[PDB]
Amino acid sequence: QDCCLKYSQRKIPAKVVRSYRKQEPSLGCSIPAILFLPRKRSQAELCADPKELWVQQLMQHLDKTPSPQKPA
Repeated sequence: QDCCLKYSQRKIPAKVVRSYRKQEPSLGCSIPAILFLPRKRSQAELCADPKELWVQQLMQHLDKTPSPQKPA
């Protein structure tokens, strides 16, 4: 249902993220995005640009201990 419309203007450190998911372009949602899921429930999911180097780097570190992803 919900989806990312904008991207983080701030880098986040891996210490606060538990996992990520991918958002592909769709009818409800027109941009691709990376969704970073927080360790603390006091925090929201964070939308981020897939092309940014820090985003790629974080995903790559998180992938050392991967979580399930959205089918497709």
